[PDB]
Amino acid sequence: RARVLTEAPKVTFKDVAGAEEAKEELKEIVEFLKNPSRFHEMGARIPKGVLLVGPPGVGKTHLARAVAGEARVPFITASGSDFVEMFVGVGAARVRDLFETAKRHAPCIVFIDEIDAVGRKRGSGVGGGNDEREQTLNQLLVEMDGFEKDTAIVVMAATNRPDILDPALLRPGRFDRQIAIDAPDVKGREQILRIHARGKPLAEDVDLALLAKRTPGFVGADLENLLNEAALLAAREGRRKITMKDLEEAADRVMMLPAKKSLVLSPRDRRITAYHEAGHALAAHFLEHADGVHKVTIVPRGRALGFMMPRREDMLHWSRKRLLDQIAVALAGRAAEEIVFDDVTTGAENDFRQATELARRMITEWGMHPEFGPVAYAVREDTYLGGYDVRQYSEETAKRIDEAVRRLIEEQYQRVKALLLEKREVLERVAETLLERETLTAEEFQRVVEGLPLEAPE
Amino acid sequence: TEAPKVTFKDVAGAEEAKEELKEIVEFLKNPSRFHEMGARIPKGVLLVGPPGVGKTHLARAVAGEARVPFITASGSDFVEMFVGVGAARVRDLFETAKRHAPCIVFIDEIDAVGRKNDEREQTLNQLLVEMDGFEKDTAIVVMAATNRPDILDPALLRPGRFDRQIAIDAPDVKGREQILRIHARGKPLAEDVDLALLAKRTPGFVGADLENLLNEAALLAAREGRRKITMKDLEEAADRVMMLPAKKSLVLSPRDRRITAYHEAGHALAAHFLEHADGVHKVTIVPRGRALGFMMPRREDMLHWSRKRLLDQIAVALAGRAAEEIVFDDVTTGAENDFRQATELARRMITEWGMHPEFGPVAYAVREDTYLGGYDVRQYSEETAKRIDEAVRRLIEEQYQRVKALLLEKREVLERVAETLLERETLTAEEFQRVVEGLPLEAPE
Amino acid sequence: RARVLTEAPKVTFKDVAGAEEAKEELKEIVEFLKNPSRFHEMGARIPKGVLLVGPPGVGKTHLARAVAGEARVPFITASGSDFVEMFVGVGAARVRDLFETAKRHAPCIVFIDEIDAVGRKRGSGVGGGNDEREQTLNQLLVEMDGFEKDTAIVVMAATNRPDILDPALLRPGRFDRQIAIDAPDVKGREQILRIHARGKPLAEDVDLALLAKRTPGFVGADLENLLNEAALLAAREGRRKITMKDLEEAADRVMMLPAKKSLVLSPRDRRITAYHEAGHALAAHFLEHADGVHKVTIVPRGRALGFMMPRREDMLHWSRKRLLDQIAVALAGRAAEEIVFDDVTTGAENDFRQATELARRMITEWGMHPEFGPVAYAVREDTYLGGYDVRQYSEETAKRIDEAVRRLIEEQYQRVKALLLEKREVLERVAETLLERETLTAEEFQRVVEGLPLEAPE
Amino acid sequence: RARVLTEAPKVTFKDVAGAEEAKEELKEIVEFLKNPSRFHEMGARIPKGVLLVGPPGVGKTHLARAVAGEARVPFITASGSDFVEMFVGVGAARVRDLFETAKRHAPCIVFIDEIDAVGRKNDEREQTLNQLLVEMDGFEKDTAIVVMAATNRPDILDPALLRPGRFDRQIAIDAPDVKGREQILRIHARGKPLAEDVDLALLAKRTPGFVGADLENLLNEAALLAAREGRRKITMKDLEEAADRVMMLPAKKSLVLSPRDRRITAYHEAGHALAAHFLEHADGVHKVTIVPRGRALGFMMPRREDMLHWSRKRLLDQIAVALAGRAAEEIVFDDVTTGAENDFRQATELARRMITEWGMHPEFGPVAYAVREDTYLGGYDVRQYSEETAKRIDEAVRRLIEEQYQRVKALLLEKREVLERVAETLLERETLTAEEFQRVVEGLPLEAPE
Ligand SMILES: Nc1ncnc2c1ncn2[C@@H]1O[C@H](COP(=O)(O)OP(=O)(O)O)[C@@H](O)[C@H]1O
Ligand SMILES: Nc1ncnc2c1ncn2[C@@H]1O[C@H](COP(=O)(O)OP(=O)(O)O)[C@@H](O)[C@H]1O
Ligand SMILES: Nc1ncnc2c1ncn2[C@@H]1O[C@H](COP(=O)(O)OP(=O)(O)O)[C@@H](O)[C@H]1O
Ligand SMILES: Nc1ncnc2c1ncn2[C@@H]1O[C@H](COP(=O)(O)OP(=O)(O)O)[C@@H](O)[C@H]1O
Repeated sequence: RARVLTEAPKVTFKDVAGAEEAKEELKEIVEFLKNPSRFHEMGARIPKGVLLVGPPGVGKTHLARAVAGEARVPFITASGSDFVEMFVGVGAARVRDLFETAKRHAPCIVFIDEIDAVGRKRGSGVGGGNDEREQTLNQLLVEMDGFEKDTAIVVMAATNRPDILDPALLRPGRFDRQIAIDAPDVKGREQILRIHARGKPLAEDVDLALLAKRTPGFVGADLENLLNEAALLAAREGRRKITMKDLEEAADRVMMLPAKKSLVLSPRDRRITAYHEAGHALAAHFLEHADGVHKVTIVPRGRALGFMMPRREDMLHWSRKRLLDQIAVALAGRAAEEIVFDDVTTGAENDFRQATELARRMITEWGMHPEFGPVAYAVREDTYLGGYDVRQYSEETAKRIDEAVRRLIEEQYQRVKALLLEKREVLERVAETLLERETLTAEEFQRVVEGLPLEAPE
Repeated sequence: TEAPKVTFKDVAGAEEAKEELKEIVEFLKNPSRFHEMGARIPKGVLLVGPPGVGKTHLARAVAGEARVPFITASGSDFVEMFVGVGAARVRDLFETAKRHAPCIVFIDEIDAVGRKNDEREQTLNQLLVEMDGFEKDTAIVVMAATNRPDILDPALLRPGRFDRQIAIDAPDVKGREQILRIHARGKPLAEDVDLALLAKRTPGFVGADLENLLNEAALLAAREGRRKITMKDLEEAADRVMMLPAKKSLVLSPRDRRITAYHEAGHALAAHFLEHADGVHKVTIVPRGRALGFMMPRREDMLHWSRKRLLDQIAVALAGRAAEEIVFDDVTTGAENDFRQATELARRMITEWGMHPEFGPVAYAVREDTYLGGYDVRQYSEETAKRIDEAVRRLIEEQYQRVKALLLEKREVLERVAETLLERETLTAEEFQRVVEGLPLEAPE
Repeated sequence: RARVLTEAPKVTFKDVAGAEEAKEELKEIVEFLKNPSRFHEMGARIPKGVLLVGPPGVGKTHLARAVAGEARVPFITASGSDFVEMFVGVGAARVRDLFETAKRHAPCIVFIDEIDAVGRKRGSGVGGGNDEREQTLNQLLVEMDGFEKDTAIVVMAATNRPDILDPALLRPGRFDRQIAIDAPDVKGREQILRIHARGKPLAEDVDLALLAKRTPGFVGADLENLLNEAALLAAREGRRKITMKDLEEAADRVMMLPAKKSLVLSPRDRRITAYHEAGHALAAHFLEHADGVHKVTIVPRGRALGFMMPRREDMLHWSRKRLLDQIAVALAGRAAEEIVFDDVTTGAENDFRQATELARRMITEWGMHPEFGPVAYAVREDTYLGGYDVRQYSEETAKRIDEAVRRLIEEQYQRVKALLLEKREVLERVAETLLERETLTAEEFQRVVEGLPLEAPE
Repeated sequence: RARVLTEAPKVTFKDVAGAEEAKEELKEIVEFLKNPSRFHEMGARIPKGVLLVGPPGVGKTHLARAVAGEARVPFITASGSDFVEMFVGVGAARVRDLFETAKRHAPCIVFIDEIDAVGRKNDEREQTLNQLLVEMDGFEKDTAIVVMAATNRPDILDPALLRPGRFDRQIAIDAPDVKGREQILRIHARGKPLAEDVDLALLAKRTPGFVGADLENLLNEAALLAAREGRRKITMKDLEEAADRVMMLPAKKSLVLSPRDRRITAYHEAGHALAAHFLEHADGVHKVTIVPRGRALGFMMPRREDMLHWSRKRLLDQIAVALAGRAAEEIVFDDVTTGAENDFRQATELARRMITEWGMHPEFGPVAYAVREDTYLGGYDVRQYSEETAKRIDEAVRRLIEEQYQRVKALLLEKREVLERVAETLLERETLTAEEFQRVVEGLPLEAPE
């Protein structure tokens, strides 16, 4: 059993705001539900599964539903959690019979939420994390490969950390689709703030616009529970209409609730994350011999891994030189704040990991000619049921690797300190602009860097 | 049932497999010349290669040089139906084939058939027992073809069942010519290229993904109003059916390729020298194909070699880096295997074989073997493991400096082999032999 | 489900060539299928299972079938591989229902091939090699112990490495039979070359004899695909009859196909193996104080373990002295080539392992009074479901054990160098003879050693 | 409902050779089988379910039968093999009916052979097992009934079948022996004549490991070796050949030892005997054997279920009582040693224990570097110290054991003349019995005994 939406769902792409970089890219999954009789017999093939990735409450389930109602298709939902909570066995059963439930509705959309809770295996938690994930997952993995021609289905997956998933789900036949959603956009914020002000009236003066800029960082489900709260301000005393001075307080109420010990995205938390994101920007960008790419924004959650992972599962000769600057742009994030900032450091880590991983690879798995040779002290596997890293050198050669990666990262970090330092004027320039406007497209960047404005025709 | 067109004169390149196939051809031609004349023939040939290489086209193409009922069954349909009925499609289809002796019985999407609750099993067990029902006084060659035999039911590979395959290596320039020139009959061409410089301006391109290019080239001309395709109509036939596969099928840069081409020469040369030297020969560059091949003899590697060779054999591996280290703009690039396979020798050679370092006759490791699995259990004190480790840097460094030398001291044959390779996207044994031996090769065969 | 041979199999002991050291020793298994009504009620018992051991395509399945048709019994076949390929569970099911399939045919022969794929457990591959082997095997192990009196069955097993099997299969009640097959014999080669020349004629002059000697090393399935290929030489052009000049080429075609990068048993590969096999021979054989046994041949695959394993699973007080020469005859193999040969070494290992295993035993498990005392640094178990070695000393005592077995084997190897060296004339003598005639019975040996001929009469 | 052996069932305890140990223990069933009226009212209780421990063909069934012959009673029989070969419920029925049968024949003995086929641990063996159980669980106070059984491997016998009230007693029957080989051949002497120099004296010896059954079989065949040649009189050269013919057929599946092999174990098992025997400042026990198969089982029973709270001092003799094993041989034997591992292993686990787990005050002292994983099914000890402390422990154990081993080398050497006497007598008579040993030690011959 699961959550069935029969008769006909509401919620469609008209009830979904912004999400362009997703909507149009999903329109082909939709038309398969509409007419699978013009896909099976033509010659092409359809995903059968699509994982969309993003923060908590970005529009994910929202778009998942939206695809069902648009394609006028039954909506099947089940949060991953429910499949592992049980003993060793019933994990497998619940999946098969969810898919003998979804099979009966041809077509339909199945939608597992936090599939996060079924994908991963390595050798870490030996005891009670092995056989319950070994089994349960390798059922969906087999039921999905059960979708041949004349069975129209779309298994949609939600997840807040995409990288923590077993490399077999993104592999052929199974979940072979990549759309993440950076939804808290400017114009998006408006549209979301508009769409969720249909019920309840407002005798306003701000036009929700001056609320968008006063809630720059903010997700839609964040947004909704902002307004819905704003109204209950009135219904708490019985007031006709709610002002925009009743709306600021509605953002000063949700600013201190996400957790248990109350926390926020303060004028110094943006101001940090900004210098930090300018660092990377201002790093990967050079002239004569430097190496990297470009497109700058604030608030992604996932995406900032791109400078390795979604590329090692896409094979090609990278380069010692390339990687080092890669490792440089890695530490840029830190560097930045080390410099500008209050000479204390914010725990903003992943970067270091990416750098460090990139650099034990440096030494061991690749042959990059340290003091360690072109010898192969490791063996990242990439198998059909298995396929993840383990490896043998020997305690000593381990210190040997350790010391080495300290040396490598330290020294490379110092690099990106200088270059940030040396370019210090531009940091303020970028970060400041960044703070102020959230997003710069890279040619826009190209300008702000060469001390020049570029205003929006707004 | 009637005469099925397309012979071996109408299938480009792929000569290797054509030669191996005359075995089915003569037998398909005169089975009476076999049964009584005490012999036996394959029965079940599978094809190994990507989608759109020569595959079905070739199994069909037997029947065209064989003159025979080329029966067909799409494997996808075998599983889409119902219980028993999917297995029925088989039981009936094979009764059908018996009456048409001699013949060929082709199965496409054999993947959909041969994997390892009920669906795929139904058709599988049926397909099996019917193959297990082919007699001496019975003539019948079953064909099939798939991209990934890695995921094919091993039972479907048993002797008596599918106990033979030929690989068809995908593109090649001389094979891209051939193939475009074969699809030249249809409509006119006045362009400077003669599909010569097209076959090149297209890099990795299977045959199918060329027919598709030419089919579209016409619809690029006639939609503009042209009974005559050009270059700027055929080149565009590429970049249009090149930026849609690119999202799921790989492409390489004029640096990427120019690497692999030096890189793979290093190797070739490496295994080639004179006096006090030990190796082999025949070279390629193929985007997807080179991922499968190193893995087959990464599992099923085995003869009882000699210490000396391992030491060339190790350096034939490291020549891969080497080359690039020499020729290339003093950078190196993620190309791991060569090391890994070179280290497992050494690591083996110390530890497991008796090769008389500082380690000598002892057995510091044993090999866990047989079919399904094969990886080696270790057994030494931590110290002896430092020992082994250092060891393996030594043995390999030494070797790598070796092949750096052998390349350097030939670094002019390198940037020739590489260069002709880079140019002609494959040397063939003797071809190489010639390129090495300071001699040009004109417009061949 | 499996491979059933109903109605009546063909292939019998008349269709099996040579294999004497097996045929007569199997004749008692056969007569049980013939008349189980004269075995259940008499007083004796029958194997219920027999594992025969040898190379790839030696006559194994060939003899397995041969036993069935001879005993006029249904033939059940299933290759081990099929039982592990599946998930955790269905491994067990497939065995039980194979044996509820074979139970229905009383009597009958079940024949698992490469049972190699169901027998072994230690603690090496922690992850995905444990519970699929724990279960699946301990089903056949239980179904076989299900064969009481009034259920006639013979579970025949094929395997190319016998030593890699769980010590429980060769244990009581289960597979309690030992016949390996060194089949590529001289007279055997003939008979096999004869038997497989029934179809297709030959206008010969060599009499297949001068082909036997021109294909000394060669197995029967090797042989068969030699002739079957020879004929298709003709059928490729349409030739009546095939010469023996069409037969040499038929061995020059199969000489370069066993693998992917083409390899052979060259005039120097025999010539190596020969000196190698003469080493062991010329080792274990002495006078005054030396220790060992005798019977010399070329091409066994398995057998050359005898100087320990099939004896530690048969309990008795061996001796420090005895073992050292045992360890000596061990390295004889290397030694040999070290000397005669091109002063390069062929990777022919097992010997070393045998030696090394014998000598960590030396130190640890037994009490042989090194610098390590009569202390017990090890505990080879021999249990009823488990039963395999592991043990505890401590890292240091470990380097301690290591250095020791280096000293021990090195020094013992040196010994066997000298003794070979010192007997150098005899090596050439034996090996040369060996090369030339494949097999010397040990009294024949006794002669060739004391510089005397002994030619063959028939 | 299987074999109902009614009437007076022949063969008493006068017709069962050797095995005196068990006969004595069995009079307990005999007197009760003889006069149960003398028990029920006279407030007592008796075993109920005796199982026999020994190989196939020792004295087993023969003895359970032999109770009925000295007990004078209905010796009912049921073959366990047949309990499982039948059908569903029907196999369990055979039990339910057979036990109703036994009740009417009070007093009696109810024997189960092939009890293995019954008591192991989907449906087959369970059927008969649960039935066999509840029927034993239905034997009352005013009810007299002694169930017999006998198997070779109690190791693989369902522990539920060993519960109190069910099968809560067993006697072992040790297989051959020389004085038991005499006894047995002399018992099978009545049949046909003998004029040979041996009087089954020097046969009982010329045959080494030979169960009783594998002797009757020798003598049965000896006659058919004579009369087939035409002889109403068997000889030595007709009885010796009764051996080597029914000796080279079992040899393919049953073990044998060499005039060196045995002469080892005999010194070897002296080494031990002496070892645990001294005077002043010394701590041990006594009673010796040599039996080919039997000595594999016995070291294992107290390798699992070892437990009293000993004293530090003894362990140290107790360790050297173990090492003396090597010792002896090291001394007497042609300066070679032989794979005879256990002694060390068991000597090391003490030491290893003694350091580490017990409090014995090395350099290691009252700390608990290790704990013992216990209870029934399992028992092996978890370790817990830094690598260093493990070198520590290792060295330690070389030290403690070396020292000891040098000890018992001494004790043996400085007695090395009692050795090659106890060994020698053992080697000769294949078992000393407590006092016998005591006497051999104490410079005194022993003539043609009892
Ligand atoms: N794009 C948006 N426009 C309107 N509502 C939104 C939007 N994004 C999120 N929501 C609100 O959030 C709720 C669910 O949030 P969602 O993003 O689907 O959770 P999650 O990201 O964990 O899957 C919806 O019911 C909807 O009201
Ligand atoms: N060797 C070739 N010469 C000419 N055309 C080819 C060749 N190989 C493939 N093709 C084209 O590709 C089409 C299908 O390719 P094929 O390999 O037979 O199918 P698939 O690989 O998908 O099983 C053929 O119809 C043919 O037009
Ligand atoms: N003794 C031989 N005589 C005749 N044919 C043989 C002989 N040995 C092997 N063969 C051939 O080999 C085939 C099977 O080889 P086999 O040895 O049974 O494989 P494996 O050793 O892996 O079990 C048979 O079909 C038979 O034709
Ligand atoms: N103590 C003995 N004295 C005389 N005969 C014996 C003795 N022990 C065993 N036997 C012979 O062995 C036969 C069966 O041996 P027994 O031990 O009772 O059966 P099992 O051991 O197989 O259960 C008896 O019939 C008897 O002839």
